[PDB]
Amino acid sequence: NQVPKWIQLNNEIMIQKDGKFQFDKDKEAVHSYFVDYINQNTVFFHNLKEKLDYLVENQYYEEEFLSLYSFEDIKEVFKTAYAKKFRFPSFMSAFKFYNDYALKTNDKKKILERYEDRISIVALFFANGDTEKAKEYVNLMINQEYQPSTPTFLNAGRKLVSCFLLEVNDSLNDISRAIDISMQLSKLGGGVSLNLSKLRAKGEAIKDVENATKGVVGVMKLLDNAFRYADSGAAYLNIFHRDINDFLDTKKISADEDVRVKTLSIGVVIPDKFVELAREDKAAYVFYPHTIYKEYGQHMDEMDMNEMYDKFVDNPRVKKEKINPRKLLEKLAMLRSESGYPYIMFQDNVNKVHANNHISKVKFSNLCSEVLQASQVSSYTDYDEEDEIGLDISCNLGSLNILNVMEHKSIEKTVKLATDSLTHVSETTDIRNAPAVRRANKAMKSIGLGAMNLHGYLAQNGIAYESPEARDFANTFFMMVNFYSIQRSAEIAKEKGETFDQYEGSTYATGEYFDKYVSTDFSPKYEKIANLFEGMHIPTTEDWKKLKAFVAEHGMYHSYRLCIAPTGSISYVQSSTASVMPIMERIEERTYGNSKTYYPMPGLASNNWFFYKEAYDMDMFKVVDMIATIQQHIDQGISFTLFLKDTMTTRDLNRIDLYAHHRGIKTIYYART
Amino acid sequence: NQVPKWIQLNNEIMIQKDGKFQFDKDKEAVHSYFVDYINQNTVFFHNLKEKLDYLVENQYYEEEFLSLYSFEDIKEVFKTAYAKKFRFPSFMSAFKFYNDYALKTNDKKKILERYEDRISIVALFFANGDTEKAKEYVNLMINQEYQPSTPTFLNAGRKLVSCFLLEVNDSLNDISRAIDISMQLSKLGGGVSLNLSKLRAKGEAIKDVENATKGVVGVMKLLDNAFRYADSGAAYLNIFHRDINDFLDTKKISADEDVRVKTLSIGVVIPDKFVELAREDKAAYVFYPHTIYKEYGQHMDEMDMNEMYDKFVDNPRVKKEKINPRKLLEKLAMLRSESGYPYIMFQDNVNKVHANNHISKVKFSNLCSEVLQASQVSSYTDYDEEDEIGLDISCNLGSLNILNVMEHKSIEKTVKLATDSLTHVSETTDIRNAPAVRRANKAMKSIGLGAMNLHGYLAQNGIAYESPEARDFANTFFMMVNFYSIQRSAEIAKEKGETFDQYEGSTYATGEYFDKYVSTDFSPKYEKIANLFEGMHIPTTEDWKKLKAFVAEHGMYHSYRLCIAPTGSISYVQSSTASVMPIMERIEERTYGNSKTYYPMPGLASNNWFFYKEAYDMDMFKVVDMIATIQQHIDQGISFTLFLKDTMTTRDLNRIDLYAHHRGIKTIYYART
Ligand SMILES: Nc1ncnc2c1ncn2[C@H]1C[C@H](O)[C@@H](COP(=O)(O)OP(=O)(O)OP(=O)(O)O)O1
Ligand SMILES: Nc1ncnc2c1ncn2[C@H]1C[C@H](O)[C@@H](COP(=O)(O)OP(=O)(O)OP(=O)(O)O)O1
Ligand SMILES: Nc1ncnc2c1ncn2[C@H]1C[C@H](O)[C@@H](COP(=O)(O)OP(=O)(O)OP(=O)(O)O)O1
Ligand SMILES: Nc1ncnc2c1ncn2[C@H]1C[C@H](O)[C@@H](COP(=O)(O)OP(=O)(O)OP(=O)(O)O)O1
Repeated sequence: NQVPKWIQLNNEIMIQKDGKFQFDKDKEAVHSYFVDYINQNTVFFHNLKEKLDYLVENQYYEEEFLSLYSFEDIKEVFKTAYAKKFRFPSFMSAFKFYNDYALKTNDKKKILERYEDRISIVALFFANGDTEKAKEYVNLMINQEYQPSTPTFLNAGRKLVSCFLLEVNDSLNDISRAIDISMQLSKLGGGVSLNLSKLRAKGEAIKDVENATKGVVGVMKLLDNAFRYADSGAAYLNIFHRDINDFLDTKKISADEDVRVKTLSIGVVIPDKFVELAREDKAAYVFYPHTIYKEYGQHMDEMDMNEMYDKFVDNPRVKKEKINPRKLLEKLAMLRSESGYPYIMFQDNVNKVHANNHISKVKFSNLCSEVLQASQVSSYTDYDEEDEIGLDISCNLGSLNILNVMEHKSIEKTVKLATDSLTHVSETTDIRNAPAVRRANKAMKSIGLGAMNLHGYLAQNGIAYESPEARDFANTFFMMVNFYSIQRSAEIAKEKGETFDQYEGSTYATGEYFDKYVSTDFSPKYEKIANLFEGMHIPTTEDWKKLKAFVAEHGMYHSYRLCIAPTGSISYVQSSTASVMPIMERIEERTYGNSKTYYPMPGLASNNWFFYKEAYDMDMFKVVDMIATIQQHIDQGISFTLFLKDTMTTRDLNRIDLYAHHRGIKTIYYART
Repeated sequence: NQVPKWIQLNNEIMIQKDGKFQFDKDKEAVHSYFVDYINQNTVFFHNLKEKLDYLVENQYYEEEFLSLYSFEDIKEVFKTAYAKKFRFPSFMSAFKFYNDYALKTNDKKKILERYEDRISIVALFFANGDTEKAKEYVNLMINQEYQPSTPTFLNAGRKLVSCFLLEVNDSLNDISRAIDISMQLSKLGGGVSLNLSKLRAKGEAIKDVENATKGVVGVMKLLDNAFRYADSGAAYLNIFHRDINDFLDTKKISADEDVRVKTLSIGVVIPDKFVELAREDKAAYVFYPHTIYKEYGQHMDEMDMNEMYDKFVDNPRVKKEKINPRKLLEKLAMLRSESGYPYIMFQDNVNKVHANNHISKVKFSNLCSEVLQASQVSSYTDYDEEDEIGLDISCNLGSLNILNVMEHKSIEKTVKLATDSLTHVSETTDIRNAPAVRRANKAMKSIGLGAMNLHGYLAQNGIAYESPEARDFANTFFMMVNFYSIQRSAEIAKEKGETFDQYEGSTYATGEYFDKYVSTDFSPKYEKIANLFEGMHIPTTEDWKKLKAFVAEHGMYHSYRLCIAPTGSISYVQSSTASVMPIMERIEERTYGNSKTYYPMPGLASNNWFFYKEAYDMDMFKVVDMIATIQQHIDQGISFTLFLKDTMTTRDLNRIDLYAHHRGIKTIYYART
């Protein structure tokens, strides 16, 4: 029943040594725990050969790509990994890896993989034939310069994507098909979310008899019950609906029998017409999209509301409903101050930067609230009858370290290796239930790249998070990685000799995304910011001009390359801080079980004490200015989590919303307290 | 609560497959148990260096002789051991080694040493400076051609002898000193036994007042109580004592309050005078050794009974006691049929072959009943007063395989390596409580060498144990190992340039032990026996003549070289049968715990089924003839365990005793039932 030594060492960290903390007690809490637990619970082997034979015979890996190398090359990459002798600085480093991310035994009572082993296997999977590229993947990974996504780093050749975005058409067979597809993907752990802007409203005529539609809320109840059969999902709605108030009745603070959501996150996508109508404080008009489909031929989200609003107003066919949009703004701010629900997307601001607007307009995002692509709704008829194959969205993840890239300065080769690995993931992944997402991943070849450790690295350098220096740092750095990513995508579309589909209507084929970058040089205007960027060439606008000429020469390979997700589940094993969102506490405190670990921030001392600020005590306006500074280079959206408190008010949240709509911010996340 | 797989596989061995047993179910009972238990409970290491650093820092070994080699040489002998990849054929092989003989952790919940590791460490300890000799020790050990003794193989350089033989003088200070010395050695696990032939009888005058001695039985009670303070011991008595009947009252079948022995084994050493007096069926005379000491000046066992018996008879000074020795023979046979107690030694028959009879006569042996050397009783006065340092006996152990030597045919180099290792053990061992045994081990330099797997190897070749072929086999083989052992001892006394002490009065300095061997060639008289010995030169009498000339040239190093002990505790890990005693069962059956292992004999099939006979169904006369055939080459005694039954009678046991006295048999062991 006795607490072991390393847990007591972690308890000893919080002992006030002259007003500070016993940080080095972590290390023994590392070092004893390696000795007393890790090295005493590992399965013994006599060599590498019998170890690999045990891995083969005990049915733990796909043996094919493992047999794409010799045993000597496998031992070479293993010796290369073990030549690091990686010394974990954090208790949570080993305390999450060998606890969760490491592949253990079948009874899960001993250790199988080491920290080098999983990384080397993932490197052999990413390289898939080459030994030296796998060693480069190791050097990108064993120095923690890159970290792949959670199922990607988890089940590389074992027994894959957490981003899925679909639509729904207005037929019962479509409803059953979508229910089936969500149940198919729910067992695979992928993040599946949708949007319901193409369904008929409550109390409408179902094709023969008047006043027959039970409403969308029954379908939401059905999907909420359907998600109770697996381990989660989400759905959206365009704002100009009569049941949009009922869309606010979903996440009601009085949890009803008739409305009881537990899994489906909601998010209201607001075009500029609604903030236009609420800004003038004039009464607005939502409509019936089935009457719109019966009158004009298309759904309401098929057309822009700013054009066709008065065209719906004067036309007597589509039935009206008149409300106050300012009261809806008040109730939205009220629900956001209650919880932080729902999400808000400025889809016109998304299309204001969207390169593939020639295909469609983005009208929704994921649960991770980051991916913004084009889409097409399918249509499913009966079983004997033939159906349709629309367009879908699937964007893989995987982050890098700002700190390790900025210290090791292999940034272009980092872009090379990360792009090749994400290309390999997009190539290998296949879906055999809904062929629409299969066709979409086959057609778009879309990837998503992000990064972490912004506040911890820059605050570790002695730079405030609320500095314009850090904003210019993000500006120049993401200009450089934008240069390298577009350079790599154009090189890859050259080397393949082939680009993604509908590349010609995008801004890359016309060079319009580079039109911002052929002028307006984002060279560092601050001295410490430039000195951090010293040691490497900063690409100017002429480099962007040659990049534009090379893109117009061949083409670009990925319709999207970048997304930013809250990838906080891997910061501990990356021995690093979170993503570009600033930290909340200098010391995380957890009760693991029968214990209290006290994990401080990595690099926490008294010099960066006030550089490691608190998220409850920051100006959010400088944060969204930084968000816009980063969004100057990101194609897709960024999951900006709002860091708020309980004492704030709804009208200041409204001012934040007007400020973000003024900044052209794409999406927002659930708020803090 | 479920029985694991390998135990069920061992249970599957006894399943009657067409009247036989499922022998190969052992192997999976090996092989799964290696997989499911052994390789899952070993402490992980990254290399050899950190493993040795853990062994150093965790205080597991004497680091000095380990630092007498480079890390590369240690890795060379480790690679040499692991290049064997020794495949255990028996369940009891791993089931005793990694259970008991392997050094485990401090909490004893994981494995530290491997099967190669302990052997290689023992080899480095035996070599103590040389790498190649340690590899030769490995090849002698990893092929199971030699096995050292239990503490020697156990604690080689860790945190030593099981043979100790002392005497007692007739003073209270001597009694307290001997009690102290036995208590000193009892905590060290050594086998300590004594003899009480120099104490005054019961009811005698203690130096001033008549009828004051409480008797020897109180001292035996005291030693029995004293052995209750540690984890065992023994004591003897010469037969011509008045309390010798009381010596039979010790192991009384009615366990008394007043006599309650639980640890002290007894054994009556019978000279030829007693079998002379019992043979003629005439009344015999025991005496009072204190009156003998007061009259003639010496104890009774100082002089021969055959000479001085009538000189004690006609002298009126020494008080007589007249008994029937045939009734004592009857009661001795009765107690031997009850249990098997006590032991019987024909000390005149021992001195009939004893080379160092110029020193003294052997009057006692150990609990292992094998070692027969010369001795001198000490005398201890008061604490301020000065004492005496007599002579003692300490003979180390360690056996070899008849099977592996007879198959690998490195018999002379086996003698070389075994003699050098036993020399190293005798050099390193030191005692710091009783300096008499320290002086005795420093002076005699006496070793003991034995062997095992006689019945199993020869019966595995298709030879009956009750054959004269096997007797001639033992004759020729032990002639050859006698040749090689005397050759090695003479070579060693040449290389040192120095022999043991009082070598000149021994028969080796006069060549009288070779006088039996300069004639009477022990070449094999049987064809299969010779064909087993074919492939190597058999030394004739001329080789013994050159050996005699080389011994007379320099000298011999060890006063004794050979002893045979029941070393059955290591046959399982040696994957072999017992010593030269024949087997009792073809299949040992044990209930380990919550289980029933069924370990057959190694090599048990239907062809050697009737070669693997049963010890209850053999002629003991052929066995003692084989014993005499072996004793034709052994210097010391051999622990011949009597294999008897319940249905036999005491008079046949008497005929066995007369037959063994006719054969010149030195000692006998406790009998079977
Ligand atoms: N931070 C850590 N990261 C990885 N392994 C560790 C860490 N801390 C302790 N250990 C491991 C390595 C060893 O197997 C054991 C502790 O030995 P350690 O001294 O840390 O390594 P080492 O063997 O390279 O150095 P040394 O030769 O001084 O013992 O547990
Ligand atoms: N009995 C019903 N109760 C509730 N909803 C129904 C019922 N029958 C059909 N629906 C729902 C599910 C459909 O998405 C929606 C439209 O009805 P359905 O007849 O299936 O579409 P449809 O393809 O034949 O053409 P239309 O859109 O004109 O109705 O109403
Ligand atoms: N009799 C045995 N003696 C020693 N080790 C054994 C024995 N039986 C099984 N094992 C050990 C060796 C391995 O670590 C594991 C079982 O693998 P095993 O097949 O026996 O050895 P191996 O690796 O040399 O052959 P293979 O390449 O065919 O697997 O447990
Ligand atoms: N009070 C006693 N009770 C029992 N035994 C005793 C007693 N005193 C002495 N002894 C025993 C232990 C001795 O071994 C033995 C001889 O007595 P002790 O006086 O100690 O010997 P000693 O060396 O003085 O010469 P001696 O042999 O003539 O007696 O008798």
